[PDB]
Amino acid sequence: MKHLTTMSELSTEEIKDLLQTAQELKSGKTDNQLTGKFAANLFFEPSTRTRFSFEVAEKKLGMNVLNLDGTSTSVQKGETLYDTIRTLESIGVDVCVIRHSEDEYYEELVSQVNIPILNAGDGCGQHPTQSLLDLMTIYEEFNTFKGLTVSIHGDIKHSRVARSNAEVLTRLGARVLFSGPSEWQDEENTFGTYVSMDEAVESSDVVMLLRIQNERHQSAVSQEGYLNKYGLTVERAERMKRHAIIMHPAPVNRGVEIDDSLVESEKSRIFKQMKNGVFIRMAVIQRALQT
Amino acid sequence: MKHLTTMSELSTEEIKDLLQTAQELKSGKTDNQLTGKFAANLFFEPSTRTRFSFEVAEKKLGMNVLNLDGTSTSVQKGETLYDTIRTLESIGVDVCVIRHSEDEYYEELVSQVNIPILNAGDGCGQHPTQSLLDLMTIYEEFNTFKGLTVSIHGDIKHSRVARSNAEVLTRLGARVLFSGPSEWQDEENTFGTYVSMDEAVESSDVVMLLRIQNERHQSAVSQEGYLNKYGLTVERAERMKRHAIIMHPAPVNRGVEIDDSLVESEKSRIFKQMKNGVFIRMAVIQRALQT
Amino acid sequence: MKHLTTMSELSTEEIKDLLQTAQELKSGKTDNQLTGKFAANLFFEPSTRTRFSFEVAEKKLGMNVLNLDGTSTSVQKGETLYDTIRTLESIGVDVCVIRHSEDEYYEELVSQVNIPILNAGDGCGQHPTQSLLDLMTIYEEFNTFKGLTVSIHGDIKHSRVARSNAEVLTRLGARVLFSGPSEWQDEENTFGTYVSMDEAVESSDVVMLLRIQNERHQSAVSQEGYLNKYGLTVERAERMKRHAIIMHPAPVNRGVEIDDSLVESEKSRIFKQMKNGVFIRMAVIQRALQT
Repeated sequence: MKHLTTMSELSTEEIKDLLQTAQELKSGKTDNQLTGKFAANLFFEPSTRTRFSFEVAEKKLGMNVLNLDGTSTSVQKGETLYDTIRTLESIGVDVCVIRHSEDEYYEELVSQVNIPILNAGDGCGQHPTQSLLDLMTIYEEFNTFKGLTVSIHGDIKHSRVARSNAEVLTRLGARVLFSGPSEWQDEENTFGTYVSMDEAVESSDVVMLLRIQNERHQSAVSQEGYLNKYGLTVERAERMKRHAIIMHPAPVNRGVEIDDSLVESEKSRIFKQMKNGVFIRMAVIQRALQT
Repeated sequence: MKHLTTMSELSTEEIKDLLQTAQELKSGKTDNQLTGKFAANLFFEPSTRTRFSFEVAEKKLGMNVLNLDGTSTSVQKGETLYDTIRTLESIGVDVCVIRHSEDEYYEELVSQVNIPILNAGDGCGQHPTQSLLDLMTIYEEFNTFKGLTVSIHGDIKHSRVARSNAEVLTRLGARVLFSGPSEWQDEENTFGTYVSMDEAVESSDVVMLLRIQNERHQSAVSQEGYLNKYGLTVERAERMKRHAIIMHPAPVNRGVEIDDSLVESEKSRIFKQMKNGVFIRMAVIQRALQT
Repeated sequence: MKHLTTMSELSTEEIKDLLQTAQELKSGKTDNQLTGKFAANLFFEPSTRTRFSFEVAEKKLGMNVLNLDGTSTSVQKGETLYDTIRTLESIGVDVCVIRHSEDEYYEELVSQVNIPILNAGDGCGQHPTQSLLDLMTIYEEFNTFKGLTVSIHGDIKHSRVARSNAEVLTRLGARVLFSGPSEWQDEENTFGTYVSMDEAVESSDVVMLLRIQNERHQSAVSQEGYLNKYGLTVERAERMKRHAIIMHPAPVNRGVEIDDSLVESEKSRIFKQMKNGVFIRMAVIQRALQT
C-alpha cells in the first residue's frame, strides 16, 4: 500500500516511474488486476473536474466507484476523518481519493489507516496528481527536465500547487521563474526567480498560468485590466520561443490570465494536460494498490 | 457522430429509424458495441426522472457513466460550456447528455465540439427525446401516424415540446388539435387547430395532456377550477373514442390537468411512455456513437 | 417480491435465514443471479454511511445502481412517492432502497407498488438493516440469542432503533437492560429493565452504546461529564466479563458515550458491525428479488 500525499514525499525515481507507467497506459496498456475493487471519492470540498478525472481512471481500471460530493452526514455529526476511513475499509473500500479543507489532514491519517489515501487536494493546497500530470506533459514535450526554464504566473502565494511545482521542477533540474502582482508573491522563496511576465515569455520553455480567482482582502486586483497588466496577451505569446508551450491547470478564466484566442493556439498544451490527468491518476492508483 | 438537438433537425426517415431501433431494443435486442464507453450526464438544471431514464439507457448499453447534478464547480469558477465539453473529450468521455438553462446552448456547441451532444433540455424548452418517446408510444398504439387526430392540451404557447410535437406530427401525416385557455395559445399557425377540450375528446385518437405548472397559474382558484373548466375530467374521458389513448409527459398534477382516477385507467399510456423513454434514449445514444 | 419495512414484520425464522444468508455471503458465496439488475437508492433524507453500505452490497451483487441524493425534482414538483416508485418500475428498476422523512411512508406504498421497497429509515426511525446487522454481530459472537443479557445505553426514549432492538432481542429469547439519564428512559417499556451502567457492564454479554447527540431540549444533559457519569469509561469497560462485547451503530462521539481508547479495543465489535452491514444488505436484496 502506497499513499500519495505530496510531491516532496516522492523520490525523483518514483516520479519518473509514475510518468512512465502513465505513458504506457496512455498507449493502451491494460490489465484486469483491479477489476471489481472499490474506490471511494471523498470530495468534502467539491471539484467536479478533479473528481471526473479520478472517476474515469478508476472506471478504466475496472473498479467500482462510490462517490461523495460535499458534506457527509457522518462528519456533520462530528465523525473523525480516521473513523470515516476505517468505516470505508470495513465496508470493503480498497482506496480513497480525498479532497478536504483541513490543513495537512493526511499527515496523522497516513500512519493510522490500512488502505491507501490519494490526496486530491488539502487545506494547505498540495495537489500531487496535478503536479504529476504537469510533469508528464512537460516531459512528453522535451524528453527531459534538465536545463528547462519554467515560469509560473499569478497568485503564487496562495497556490501551494505553484510552489510545490517550483520545488519539484528544481529537484528535477529545471530553472523556475515567477511573475504576477508583487503582493501575491512569496517574498522568501528558495525555488524560483521573480520576474516580469514580459521578460518570462521570452526566456521560458514552459509558460504555466494559474487561475486568477476572486477573494481575500480588499485588493481585488481588478480582473478587468489583469490580462493587459499581468497576463498572457497575444502580443506576449507571440514573443515566446518557437518550441515553448503554454500550460494551465484549468478551469481557464478566458480574458483574464490568458487571451481567449490562445487557449487552443498551437503552443497550448492545456487540453493535453487533461488527457494526461486520467493516465497519471490510473498510474497513481495502480501504485497505491500494487502487491 | 450525430448530435440530437431538436426534432426539426431530424428527417421523418431518421425519426422512423429511431422508433424502430427503440422497439427492437425493447424486444430484447442487445449488443456489446458500446460496452466500456463513457457517457456524461450534465444536468446543470436538475431533472431526476430524465437523468434516471438516460442513466438506465447508458447502463443497459454497458457504458460507464459520470454524473453531474446541478452546480458544477468549474462553471462556478466561470468555465464556458464549450470548455466543459472539451474537458470531457480530453478525459475520454464519448457522449454528453446536457440539460442547461441557456437558450439554444447547443447551437454554438455543435459546430465547435468533437463528441455527440444529446440535448436533454435547453433554455427554450426543446426536449427531443421526450418527443421521440411520445411518437414511439403513439406508433405502438396505432402503427401509423397517417390520418390520426392528436390533440394537445394546456399551456401551448409556453411549451416548446407541445409545439415541436404539433409540427412533427403534422410532418408525419397526423391532424393536430389544441385546447386550453385562449391566453395560453399562440395561434400564429402552431400547426394545429384550436378547439374546446369537450370537442377534442370525441374526435381524437390521442389525447396529450401537458403539466399545468403552478407558475403559469394566476391563482390558487385558477388551478382549483382548471380540471372542470379545461382538463380531462372523468365525464370527458368517458366520451373518448374506443381505441383512443391518454398521454402526459409527467410528473402529473393530479386533480388539475387530469382527474386523479384516470392516470392508470384503461386508456392511459402515461407509464408506458416512461418505459419507452429508456429504449428511445438507447436508440439515440447508439445513433450518436455509430461508425 | 418481499419488502423490508420493520423488524416486527419479520418472523424470527425470517430473521435467522437472513443472518444465515449474510454469513454465507460474508464467507464468499456468490452468484450471477442479480448481475445487470437495477437498484435505486432514494435517499430523500441523506445518510452517507447507510447509502455507501447499500451501494457496496448492490455492486457486489453485480447490480447497476441509480443514486438519488436529497430532494427529487419531481417530488418537489409535487409528485407522490407512489408515482416516483411507479416511474422507477417503468424505467426498469428492480428494487428501491428508500430513506424518507415521512412517518411510515412505506405502509401505503407496500400495498400499492409492484417492486420491493427496502426501508433505510422512515420518519419514525425504523431502520431494520441496522437491527439486522446488530443481531448478526451478536449471533456471530455467541451462536445464540437465548439467555443472552443485552444492555442498551443512552437516550432510549428518543431512539427508535434502541426500542426496536429491545423488542426483537426479547422475541429472540434474550434479556434486555437499559441505562442512562432517567429523564431519557421510556418508563413505559415492556422489554427492558432499567439499571445503572456500573451494574450493566458486569452482567451483560453485550453492551450496546447509542450516540449521545447534542439536543438541548429537556435533553440538555451536559455532554461534558457525560462519560464519567453515565458512559463507558475505561474503568467500567475493565469490569466487563471476559467474553462480553461493545457495540455502537456509529458515528461515535468519542469521549462522550465511550472513552476514546475503547473504540478499537479487544472487546469492541464496532467496526465488525460495519463489515456485517454490507452482507446483511446483500442478504436483504436477495430476499427482495428471489424467485
